Amino acid sequence: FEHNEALVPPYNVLVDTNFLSRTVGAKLPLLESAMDCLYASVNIIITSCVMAELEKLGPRYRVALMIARDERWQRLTCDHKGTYADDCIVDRVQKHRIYIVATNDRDLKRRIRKIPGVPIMSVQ
Amino acid sequence: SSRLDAELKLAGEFGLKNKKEIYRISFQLSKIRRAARDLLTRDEKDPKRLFEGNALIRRLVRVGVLSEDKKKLDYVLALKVEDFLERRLQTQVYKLGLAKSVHHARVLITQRHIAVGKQIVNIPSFMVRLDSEKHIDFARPGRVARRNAARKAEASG
Amino acid sequence: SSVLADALNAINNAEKTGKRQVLIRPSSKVIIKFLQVMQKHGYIGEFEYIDDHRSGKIVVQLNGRLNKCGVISPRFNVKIGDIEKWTANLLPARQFGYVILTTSAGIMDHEEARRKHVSGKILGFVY
RNA sequence: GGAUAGUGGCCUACCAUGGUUUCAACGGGUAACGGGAAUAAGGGUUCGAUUCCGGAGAGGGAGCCUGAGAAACGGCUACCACAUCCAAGGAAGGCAGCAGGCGCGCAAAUUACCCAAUCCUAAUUCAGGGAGGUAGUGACAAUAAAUAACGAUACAGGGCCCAUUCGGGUCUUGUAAUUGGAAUGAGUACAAUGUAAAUACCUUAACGAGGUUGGACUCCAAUGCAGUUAAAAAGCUCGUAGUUGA
RNA sequence: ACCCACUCGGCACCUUACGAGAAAUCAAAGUCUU
Repeated sequence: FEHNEALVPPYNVLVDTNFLSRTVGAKLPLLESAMDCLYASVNIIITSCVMAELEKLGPRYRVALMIARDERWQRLTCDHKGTYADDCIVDRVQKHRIYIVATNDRDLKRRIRKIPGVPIMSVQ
Repeated sequence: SSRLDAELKLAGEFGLKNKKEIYRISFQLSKIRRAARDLLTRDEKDPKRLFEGNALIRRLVRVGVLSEDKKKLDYVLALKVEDFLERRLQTQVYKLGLAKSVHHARVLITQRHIAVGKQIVNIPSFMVRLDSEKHIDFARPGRVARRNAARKAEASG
Repeated sequence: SSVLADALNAINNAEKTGKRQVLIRPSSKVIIKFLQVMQKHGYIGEFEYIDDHRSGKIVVQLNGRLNKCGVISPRFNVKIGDIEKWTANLLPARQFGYVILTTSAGIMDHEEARRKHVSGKILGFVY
């Protein structure tokens, strides 16, 4: 598609809040799942906005938070945690179309496909 | 699309090495099981982790594998694909002078010429290991490789 | 009409309101026993002090997270391909989990009878 | 006792009443023909090879046949039946050991080559071996996955790309120009692992020996559930079966 | 006896600082990643 590649191990993957919930309440090993599909070392991360949003969810749905605050995902310190998870990831990946995005938000995925060179992952 | 820009990537590797197909598919799947079975470390040091260890680790390889480390060979999943590619004559036989430039290479690999220290090796996608012997052999004689030995300084990687 | 979720669904049914726990069923070697494995792993406070008809043994102070709900469950299998699988009931692999199984020997916990390779019935699951 | 060649209720008798059996016996019901190797810390793997094993059919029936040795299929007969040749008169004939056409009709390669082995039978040899083998056919299942490019020069328009709207990017690109090796393919002895013959078809060896789409010549991408509603609560209560049930 | 408060019985209702569901409504259909 005319997109010049320069991705190198370990892949940087932003995991969104929905994916985190999902993998938690269905017992899906998110870390190993990504290393499996990317077939290489992966650094799994979550923006501060995504994990904050989880924090609210965490008030009545305990379990996502702990996994989401795990070193496996390493925090990506965005400048705008206040912005919906969706917009957060979008504004972070818009300058760094480098990072792979794992999201359950088919709306966020659609608007990321626009940007050349953004691997997209999700759970069926 | 990612499908699209992928179908770009592949064509990139399509002479990032030299192929013409989906041997990129070959090497790919390889990388899978390599990782895969491997990544299924998991686990401990089960005397199994042991044999499998220095085992898959004895992937090395020459022209093949990594360099000196691991353990964690998923690095390969990064490489391998993007590394296992070279190694073999398909690659590491242009990067040795003889071959004027990939193309001007596979052709001799085939066309009788180009031989791995005794016996040709038409299988224009062998694999290299302890290479210093990858001469022409030839047995009036293999011309394209016998005089154009500008490889007389092919100190490359 | 079922002393299990009966009272675990009062602790459950409580900490969600938030408080200092309350009364429950009647006692049950089992009630008391889960209302043990709980405490012993944490979660709950101190099983309590009642004694009546069968109303005996305990109330039981709350304390701590314990969020949310003790798990009641209403079938019963176990072991190997099992236990691990019904460990999907769990609120996530990476620790957290606890599945208060029933183990041929001992009313035990997802690991507490993962112990000496045990199995059997599936009594419940905590936090 | 008699058969049985010779064991046996197997029968001649002769009588014993026996005994089988819920551990289900009598018994029933499952078209049932019917089922060997070894490694192996763990793993690695795998086998014998579409049943190692192993009873009952070779029109019907009968009786009979050989014999060391048949319930003799592929011996008879005779009988039946079919079922046939005919100078009238008589005088045939049962290849699930093959192939073949019908059919069946679901479903699959010439009525190849040799007994080259290695096995067969077999009489004092080297009989004969429908064994076996060899083929072909044959994605059959197929695989393989390797098949025009490497390079000489000029000539140069300026480029060509962007999302581009204008900006930007920067810059080879055409020769329907002039070089490359005695590139290589295909034929020729070439004996042949070699169907002692396939043994020239292999493997050689060589001898010789390169020509999808879209876009007007053009043009471009692969050779366990919401549950009121919105689809599913008998009036009302009673309750059995059932469901569960310190 | 009347009333008064106050209790505890349980009366039914009514109500939502709670839980719902797919929403109007619900102290249930609140109700165990939905």
